[PDB]
Amino acid sequence: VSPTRMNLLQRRGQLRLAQKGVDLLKKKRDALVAEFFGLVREAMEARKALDQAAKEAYAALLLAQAFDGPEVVAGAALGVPPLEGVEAEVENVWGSKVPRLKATFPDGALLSPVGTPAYTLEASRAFRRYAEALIRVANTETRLKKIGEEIKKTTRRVNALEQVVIPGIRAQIRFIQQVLEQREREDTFRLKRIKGKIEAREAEEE
Amino acid sequence: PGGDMSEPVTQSTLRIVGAFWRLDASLAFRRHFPAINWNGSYSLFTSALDPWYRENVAEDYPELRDAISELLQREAGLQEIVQLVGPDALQDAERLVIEVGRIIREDFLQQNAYHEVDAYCSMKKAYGIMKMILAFYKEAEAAIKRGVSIDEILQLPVLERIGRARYVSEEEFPAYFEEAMKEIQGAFKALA
Amino acid sequence: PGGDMSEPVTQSTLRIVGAFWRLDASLAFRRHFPAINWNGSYSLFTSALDPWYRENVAEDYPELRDAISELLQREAGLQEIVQLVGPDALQDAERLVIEVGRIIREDFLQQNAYHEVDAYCSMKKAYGIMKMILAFYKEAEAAIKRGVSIDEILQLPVLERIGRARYVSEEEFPAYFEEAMKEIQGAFKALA
Amino acid sequence: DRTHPIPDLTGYITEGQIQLSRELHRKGIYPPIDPLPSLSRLMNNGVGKGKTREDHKQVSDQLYSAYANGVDIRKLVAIIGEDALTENDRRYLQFADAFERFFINQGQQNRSIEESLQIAWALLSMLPQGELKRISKDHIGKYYGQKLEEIWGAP
Amino acid sequence: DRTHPIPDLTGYITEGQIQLSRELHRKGIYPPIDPLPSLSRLMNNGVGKGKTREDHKQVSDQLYSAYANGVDIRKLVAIIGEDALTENDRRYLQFADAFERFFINQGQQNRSIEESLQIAWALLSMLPQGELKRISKDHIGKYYGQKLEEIWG
Amino acid sequence: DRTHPIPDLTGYITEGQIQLSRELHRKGIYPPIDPLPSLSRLMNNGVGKGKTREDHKQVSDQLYSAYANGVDIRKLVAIIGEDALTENDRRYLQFADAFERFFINQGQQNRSIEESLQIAWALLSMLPQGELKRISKDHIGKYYGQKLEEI
Amino acid sequence: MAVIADPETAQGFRLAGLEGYGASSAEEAQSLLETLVERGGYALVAVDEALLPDPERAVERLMRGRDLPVLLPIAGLKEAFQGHDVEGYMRELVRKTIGFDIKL
Repeated sequence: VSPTRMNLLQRRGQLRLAQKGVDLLKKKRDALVAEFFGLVREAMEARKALDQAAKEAYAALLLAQAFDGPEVVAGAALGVPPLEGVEAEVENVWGSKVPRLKATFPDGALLSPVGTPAYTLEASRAFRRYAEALIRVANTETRLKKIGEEIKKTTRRVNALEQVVIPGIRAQIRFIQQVLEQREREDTFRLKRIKGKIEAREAEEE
Repeated sequence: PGGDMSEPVTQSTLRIVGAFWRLDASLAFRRHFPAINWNGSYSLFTSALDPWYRENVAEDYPELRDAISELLQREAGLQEIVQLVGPDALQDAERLVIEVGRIIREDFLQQNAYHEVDAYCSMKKAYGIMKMILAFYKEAEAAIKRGVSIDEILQLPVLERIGRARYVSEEEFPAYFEEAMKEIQGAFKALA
Repeated sequence: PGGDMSEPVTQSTLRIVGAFWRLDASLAFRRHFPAINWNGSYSLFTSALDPWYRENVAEDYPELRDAISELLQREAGLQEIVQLVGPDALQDAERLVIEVGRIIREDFLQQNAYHEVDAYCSMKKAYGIMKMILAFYKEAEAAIKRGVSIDEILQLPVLERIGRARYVSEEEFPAYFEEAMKEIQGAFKALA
Repeated sequence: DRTHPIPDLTGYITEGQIQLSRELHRKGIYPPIDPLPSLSRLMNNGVGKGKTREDHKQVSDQLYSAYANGVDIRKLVAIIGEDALTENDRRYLQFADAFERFFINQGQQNRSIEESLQIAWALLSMLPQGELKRISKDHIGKYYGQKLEEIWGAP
Repeated sequence: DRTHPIPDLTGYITEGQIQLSRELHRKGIYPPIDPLPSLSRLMNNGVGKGKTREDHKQVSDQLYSAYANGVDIRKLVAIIGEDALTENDRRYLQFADAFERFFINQGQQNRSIEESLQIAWALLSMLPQGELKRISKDHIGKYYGQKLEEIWG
Repeated sequence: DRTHPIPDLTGYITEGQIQLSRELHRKGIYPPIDPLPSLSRLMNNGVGKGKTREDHKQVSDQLYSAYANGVDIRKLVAIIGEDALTENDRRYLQFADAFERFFINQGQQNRSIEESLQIAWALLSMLPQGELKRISKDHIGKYYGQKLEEI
Repeated sequence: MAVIADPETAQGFRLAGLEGYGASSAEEAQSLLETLVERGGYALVAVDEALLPDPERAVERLMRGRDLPVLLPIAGLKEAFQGHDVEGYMRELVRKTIGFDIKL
């Protein structure tokens, strides 16, 4: 790169901007981690709630197939169609979009809701709640993954800067400064030569 | 020599002149003329010329000029982050600052000397263009505050009029400018 | 000129001197007086002075000094984790290390030159305070092995006894240190 | 360039410096003095009780720290957004804006030390009590709370 | 080094310069002429209506604008990665690459000014109509639209 | 600065270079010699049969390869993380660490050439017999397998 | 939504309205997961840890270009009654995403 004083000043300005950018990235990462360590709390609360919901739903379903014939329960289940009620919208999180399952959940869309077995119909509500819990746990988990990747990316940027960019600009600055000092030394040597020339002229031939 | 501004001649001139029109290699390379480096240029006659501007151009010309200076300085501040992380990483208001900065660069500071119209610009024409830009910025900022998507502001047709105002003839300019102000009010009034 | 250590004067000096004491205004901003940065300071006199220590102050003074140095180094090597995550989030061992680093910094390195007594300290006072801190560290490590929560250690009454060793008189110190060692051995026995 | 001979040698011989900032000048602020790189090396000996008011050193320290925090938040909000910031950070943002607008930008007015300290306390009132970590409790009690309307009426 | 005394004084004396590029040379482009540092002072005196063609000057200006945008976007990718690029940015990158490969790179071939203008136009057609702010509307109507395939392949 | 006139002109005159590293010093390693940027230009003609023993050059080249590979993997861990490393990468990182801890860190020991070669062979034995691409099969058979039992 | 698990719970999931298939070994489970993933459809797949603790680490080679499907390790049927360390799940998850494995 061209060794000149203006180039040196521009390189130093770049170095200052790089240090400022490292501070800015660190602060962004601090915000990200502050959010991540609370979103983990939310995720664990959701996970324990889902565990409880699944336990209760399984307990409710267990006795349904005992008192009543399993074949009749299977037929009643086949009567219910596999309808769709999940709306996979996009939620903006830290500048990123993630799939949010804001399910409309139409309860009246279940064809042939009535089940011949006495207890099978009641068990449907338990599995609906279990599915809601599963959707919730998935929703929190995806965003947790996203924030993790964001923190990893930010730390990649910070390390790249502080380990590749700043030292490189330091080396460039040192090189340019050395070249300028050399030019100054050559100029001083020349000035000494010419001053000695004039002094010798005066001393010898006046 | 070399474009270096630390030469004794340039430094000696800096300490005596009242205005410094610093030219830039980056802009001239892009064929962006006059190619003046805004950050490294200055004037010292601005304060003393306010009365004349109020009398002979517009009673609020000083404030419009200062508003453009404010916007350009905001752009210059945000460009650090732009280089760090890129334009998409910024918020919408900062993106608007960047975009209005580009509008000022291309539609107000840019000027063509080989054109039969834009080679010369009167003070009132500059004032009209500046007023158009400031009005647009206020409208767009309000829209962002009311939630309009920034990508949708950049497609407003009024931007082509703001950008082509340079090439309007001096005699025709006042009508074009009145129409442009009307259209700027409309382009956001309709959205409501 | 601006703290840069790359200049010829500082480089020539450091080539010929034995001890470099790095005063830092950062420590002063943190009210850590005297403000010496133990990471960049260095002394080339310790090995030759060890025999004097074994003969005059104590046969184990070198060991306690080196242990304190290593403990400070470990406190320094945990900085990245405490930077990414808060202090409470660290596990028991790391949190013990950070708290012991704090107590070391505040009660052994710190000295108040405007105090009637703390302005001066003998090598036996330093050996005593260092032995107190290291004995506390070993007992606390054992206790955390036993499973006691770090909060209990954080509130142990021995903290006040070890923190005031600076402000005690030269003649009174020996009995105080004996009592402090007895009470350090005791205070962990009562705790489960 | 602060590394130049003239300012470097002047820094060796003199005691501090009052630094003018181009960003403030272009933003329209006069006098454009940036407190952050400014330093008065003798300020301590000329400040305090019996010369000025008792709350001068601590008010200067709090102003410095708060302004630094505010500029930091201003840089970060361009990428994370105003909502992402906590409430104390937003307080710092507003404080920095008000500091630039009312403290630094005094035009041609002649401010006595009492008027300046009044403005300083008005600016500091925006931050909550308890975030004034660098001012003694008694000083905060005596001088905290004054609203910005005292000087905002006639800036 | 363009800052060296010899090129510096020559450029202060002469009426432009054609500056070669080692980066384009390594990629195999001949003549390896980088247009951004190049310049011709007297150009405006020999181009236009009655001399070469009416669209010449505006075409050259637009080519400079687009190539500069492409170089900037390359620098942006060097720090952020292609995945973050918007559609317009990718169009500008593709324009820069096609420019280097089909306008700058010609080998040993005599291109009439008409062929060169045709190639420039086919390349500028890679960009949306509205981005051509330096070319007059009538010229855009008269020359925009032709694709690069009509010339080769 | 290796580009300073003093080291630069000395390197132009001398027949190699032994280089000390600050990383090894901050790690508390004595002597802190970094093998990778060091070199002995005349080494090839002063090791082998009748001069040390026949495994010297191959062992030296293999140690160089293993340690350089380990350092490359170590800098490769600043991207993908430990969890992403394969078995070979784990073996190479472990070898690099143990190399630093035993072959370089010798305090004030007066290691003999035979002792140093034994330590080297023990450290190499951590890596599989098939990855020692630079050592003739005979030497691997003769000296491979000894563990780091001597401490 | 689709779930792969033992045959006994597959019928229950079908009763819930989801898609269930019997799974009893790692190889067949992985093959069925590949078939489901390559089959464009629902965005979530629940996999038992007993048969495939890390389905993503096993079938990452496909969904990189299409990350629409979601893999969530669901607790196993046998482990459900006797329970499992939920705290361990998030602990190990942090270990994976940050690498410091620090918490309390």
